[PDB]
Amino acid sequence: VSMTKTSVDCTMYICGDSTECSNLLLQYGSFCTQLNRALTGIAVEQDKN
Amino acid sequence: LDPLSETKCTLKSFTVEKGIYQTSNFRVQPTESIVRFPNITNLCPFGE
Ligand SMILES: *[C@@H]1O[C@H](CO[C@@H]2O[C@@H](C)[C@@H](O)[C@@H](O)[C@@H]2O)[C@@H](O[C@@H]2O[C@H](CO)[C@@H](O)[C@H](O)[C@H]2NC(C)=O)[C@H](O)[C@H]1NC(C)=O
Repeated sequence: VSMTKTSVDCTMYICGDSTECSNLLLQYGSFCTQLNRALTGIAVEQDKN
Repeated sequence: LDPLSETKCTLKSFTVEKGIYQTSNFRVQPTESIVRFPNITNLCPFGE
């Protein structure tokens, strides 16, 4: 009927506590926000189901 | 400024509809620095 809801901090997975890596990751634009928008859509749906 | 301003800024809208919104993860930052090196007094013999 449902599966495990997950959320993934794209900054902490890619760059965990580094600031240099954050300033480089910003050059890809919306990809981290788009990943969290996708996993939030999956997570809201587990309650709809 | 405040948690609502961070939602307006994350939704890219000056108005926010009713809901619960995920925002920037919090994280406690360093209180101080540490260094721990083995205590050695003698310099390396690079002249030799
Ligand atoms: C290699 O030697 C240079 C200098 O040659 C010696 O200088 C005197 C100290 C004395 O030993 C002379 O008989 C030699 O000719 C060293 O360069 C010095 O480095 C220090 C910092 O460590 C600096 O304060 C000095 O101004 C430098 N002086 C000169 C002339 O270079 C160098 O340190 C030596 N390298 C090693 C690995 O010992």
